[PDB]
Amino acid sequence: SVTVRVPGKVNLYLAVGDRREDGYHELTTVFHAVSLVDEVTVRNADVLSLELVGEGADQLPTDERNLAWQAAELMAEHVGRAPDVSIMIDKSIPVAGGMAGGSADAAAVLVAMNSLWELNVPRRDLRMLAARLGSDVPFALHGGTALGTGRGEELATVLSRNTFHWVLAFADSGLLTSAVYNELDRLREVGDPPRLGEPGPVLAALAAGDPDQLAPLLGNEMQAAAVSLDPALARALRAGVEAGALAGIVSGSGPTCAFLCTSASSAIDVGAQLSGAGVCRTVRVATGPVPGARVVSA
Repeated sequence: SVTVRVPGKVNLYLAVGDRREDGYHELTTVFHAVSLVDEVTVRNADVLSLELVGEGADQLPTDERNLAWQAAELMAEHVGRAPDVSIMIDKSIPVAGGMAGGSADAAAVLVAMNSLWELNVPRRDLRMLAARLGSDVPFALHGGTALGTGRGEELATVLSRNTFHWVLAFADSGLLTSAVYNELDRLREVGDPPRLGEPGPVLAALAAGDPDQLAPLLGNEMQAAAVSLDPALARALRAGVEAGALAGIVSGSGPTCAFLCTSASSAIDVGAQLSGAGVCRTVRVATGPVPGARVVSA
């Protein structure tokens, strides 16, 4: 048996190019792995099987439409084998939480099998396979913090001097990325929504391990569109900052909010206040950067 621990991610910086055709938006983003994790345990078995436990687990498919299932099939095919493995996923990354939990699970399966089968292909081969499964899977392998400058680009590693402290808050329903992109386009047509600065100063603040320096640089060009669709996001973000967070942004298309705090102490205090206020379904504290998918039991 092999168990692999793997983190969810937050987007610290998300710049969205103007719409081209076929209506694609170029992105550059800073990914940040934090200590909300899934652990996936994999064992040799007679046939491929998949099972999940944890808060939202009930809802997820346990067949081919689950990325973790696809990962086991890809890994097996990569080495000419049948995916004769049982997969057990212990989820603490909130379901539909916008932290790429499904991608984290796929990354974890690649690692678990790599080790369980004593293949030990290089991590670079795993990330090659991860790119085939989905755009967030390679980061769940990489972990830490990384700059992603475009669709097919390799991740650039960003190392931090210090740990950062986060409050993550989740809504009871998601926001379709499609609908958020449409609104951002619309907002850019009728007006001039906030455009971010450059990625470099963000990496420099991360590298300095300095939350005061990083806080004003956090940003998401999709946030204005998400907030437009639900003005409540804007109140939640203000509530977190008023509770003491240095800054708050929505991560991704939303509605998940990430709050940067000064310390573990402040994060707990902010998280408890937000939790009490009931502006969100779920509140958790976390730290980053944390490592990507890795064996923790063998």
